[PDB]
Amino acid sequence: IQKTPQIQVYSRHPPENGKPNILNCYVTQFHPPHIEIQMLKNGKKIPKVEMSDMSFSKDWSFYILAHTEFTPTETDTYACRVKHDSMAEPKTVYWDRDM
Amino acid sequence: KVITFIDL
Amino acid sequence: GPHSLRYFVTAVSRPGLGEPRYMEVGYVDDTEFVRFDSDAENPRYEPRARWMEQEGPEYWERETQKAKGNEQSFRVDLRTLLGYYNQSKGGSHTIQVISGCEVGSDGRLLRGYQQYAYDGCDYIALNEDLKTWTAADMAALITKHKWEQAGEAERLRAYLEGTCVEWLRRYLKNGNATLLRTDSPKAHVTHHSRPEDKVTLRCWALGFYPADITLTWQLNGEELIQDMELVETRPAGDGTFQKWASVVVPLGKEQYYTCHVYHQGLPEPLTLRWEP
Amino acid sequence: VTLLEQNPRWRLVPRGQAVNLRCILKNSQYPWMSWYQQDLQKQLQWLFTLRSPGDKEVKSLPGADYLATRVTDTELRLQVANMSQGRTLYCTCSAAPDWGASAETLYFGSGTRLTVL
Amino acid sequence: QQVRQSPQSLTVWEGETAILNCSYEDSTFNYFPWYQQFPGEGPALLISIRSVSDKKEDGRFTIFFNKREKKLSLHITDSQPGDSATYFCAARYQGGRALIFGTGTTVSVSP
Ligand SMILES: *[C@@H]1O[C@H](CO)[C@@H](O[C@@H]2O[C@H](CO)[C@@H](O[C@@H]3O[C@H](CO[C@H]4O[C@H](CO)[C@@H](O)[C@H](O)[C@@H]4O[C@@H]4O[C@H](CO)[C@@H](O[C@@H]5O[C@H](CO)[C@H](O)[C@H](O[C@]6(C(=O)O)C[C@H](O)[C@@H](NC(C)=O)[C@H]([C@H](O)[C@H](O)CO)O6)[C@H]5O)[C@H](O)[C@H]4NC(C)=O)[C@@H](O)[C@H](O[C@@H]4O[C@H](CO)[C@@H](O)[C@H](O)[C@@H]4O)[C@@H]3O)[C@H](O)[C@H]2NC(C)=O)[C@H](O)[C@H]1NC(C)=O
Ligand SMILES: *[C@@H]1O[C@H](CO)[C@@H](O)[C@H](O)[C@H]1NC(C)=O
Repeated sequence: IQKTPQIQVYSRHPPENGKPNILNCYVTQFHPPHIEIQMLKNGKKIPKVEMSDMSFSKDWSFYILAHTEFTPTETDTYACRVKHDSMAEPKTVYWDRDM
Repeated sequence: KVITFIDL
Repeated sequence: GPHSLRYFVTAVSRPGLGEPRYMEVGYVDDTEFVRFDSDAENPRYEPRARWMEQEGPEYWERETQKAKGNEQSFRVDLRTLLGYYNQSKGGSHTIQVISGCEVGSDGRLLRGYQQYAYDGCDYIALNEDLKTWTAADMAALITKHKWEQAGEAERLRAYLEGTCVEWLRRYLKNGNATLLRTDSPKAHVTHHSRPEDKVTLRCWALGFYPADITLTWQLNGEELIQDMELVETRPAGDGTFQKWASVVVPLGKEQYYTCHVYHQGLPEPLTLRWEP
Repeated sequence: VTLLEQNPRWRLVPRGQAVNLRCILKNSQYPWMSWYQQDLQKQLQWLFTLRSPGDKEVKSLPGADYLATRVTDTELRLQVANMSQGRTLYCTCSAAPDWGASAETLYFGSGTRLTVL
Repeated sequence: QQVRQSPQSLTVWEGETAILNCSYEDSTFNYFPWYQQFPGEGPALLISIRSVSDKKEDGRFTIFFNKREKKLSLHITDSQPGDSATYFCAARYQGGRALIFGTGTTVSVSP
């Protein structure tokens, strides 16, 4: 019983080009607890990424919140790539300014 | 305060 | 209202990569207030809420000592189960527990928790009578039978009525102020253009706490139960939570729709409209 | 009664030599094993509580020096050296550190009485 | 130093009520068992009480608990030739590895 991880990529505050924000990556509903989580900027891995301490919920599934400071521009692309046993292969989710 | 756990 | 003290324990075995990973995490009314992680160096019981710092240096030595014992306890539990299920000593497995109590506003013990789960699935838990156990599979019957022998239920019942209930009261006394904080949501609607003659109206609720919230779109009196897109409440990462509901609508006809935000921190539900 | 098996029940000790007591756990549902001493004036005192094999701890006291070791999941050992005076040692077992075996409180056997020379 | 009882010696006429005191310093102690030791063998549980209670009655024995003052007492009402032995007052705290014992109180009930 390995539940499939849910991912959400969003920012702490409403985005504005130029104005520094915090980019979040919320992964939930997964088991086992080992999980590889990466945040990308234009295809490359961002080095400064803080992850919350792992926790699990009522239904035994874990959840974790990764983040990193970033300041959006019109062109830059951001995504969160997740590696987890439950998945055939990696899952990427691009940050969408409207979501 | 967490209880102490025995064995399964 | 009701309150509760619960502990989320985890013991995950890692083959070769050393001993198992062990953690204990306490919650007072769904708020993390303590945590013991066997990995960070100087594995100790750390407060996770400024209000817990009023605990003497003796509280943390003792809790740390107890945790280290529980830890030895789970290394055993891990090996044991490898036995019941007949699983090679090479894998990586997980044991989780939820132990705690929930007491009503009348001081009565509403519920006492002692649930175990192996590899993500239920294993064995204490029934509501705080007298019997429920086994999830054939393996858990071995545990169930051992625990009935030893009178583990009487042990737990003693804990629930003394230590659990008693320190829940104390933690609440020190945490009152902080725990009952309530940030009302700030809401707004954004306009997005979908293919052809259509648009997406999105209702955003931001910076609220606690996480409980309800967003609904209204097409003149009725609620769009059907075609409404909405994300799972997520943390802003600063104590608060976010969430939004979006609806696809006919261009120009955006005024026919209204967003509604129901939150406990709001003096009255919010009514939202797309503002040009 | 009969969760442990502690021997001998009485013993003599040449003041130059050390002694080696051993406790055999019968029922494994109570993994936690301890050592208490009652000195000649009747004061009981906890010495150790070991849970897993490989565990060893040394504690010294007025009258005796100690070395307790958990050899297996059923054998708890105690060697008493430099024993200046008499004391009677008790072995116990429990479900969890703060509980008895199948009961709320710790149970003491006849223990092993140690009289010098 | 954690637990300490008194008096260390006591005599009482059979049918009479003996009274043993005990006090402690760790306000976290939640369990207090009283053990009865007859010269010859190990301490045996006589009567125990939980910090959540203040009175425990069984047969001729009675524990009085005063959580406020950190003090308890055992009443051997209607003593007897046999109730004569040494009485320990112990205490412990949740999650604690040791059981702290009072210094004992030897009791002699002469007919
Ligand atoms: C075992 O433990 C017991 C109990 O602790 C000991 O017995 C007590 O010992 C003390 C210490 O010596 C005795 O006090 C002395 O009293 C004399 C005068 O005698 C008293 O009686 C006469 C009767 O005519 C009266 O006129 C006097 O005024 C005296 O009255 C006493 O007044 C005390 C306060 O005014 C009062 O003490 C206690 O105060 C506390 C406050 O924190 C609580 O209110 C206690 O309440 C209870 C309770 O918890 O409900 C009442 C219960 O009935 C009682 N249970 C029992 C067993 O009956 C409990 C338990 O004791 C506790 O729960 C145990 O933890 O307590 C309250 O009792 C007394 O109650 C009362 N006496 C009685 C029996 O009614 C004094 O002259 C002398 O004081 C001097 O005064 C001078 C004034 O200027 C002062 O300057 C000088 O320095 C002196 O201090 C002294 O205080 C006490 O009488 C006695 N009580 C009992 C019940 O026996 C044993 O010694 C212990 N044994 C051993 C072996 O150690
Ligand atoms: C016995 O006592 C001597 C001191 O006289 C001490 O050096 C020695 O280590 C003791 N033996 C042990 C290990 O108990």
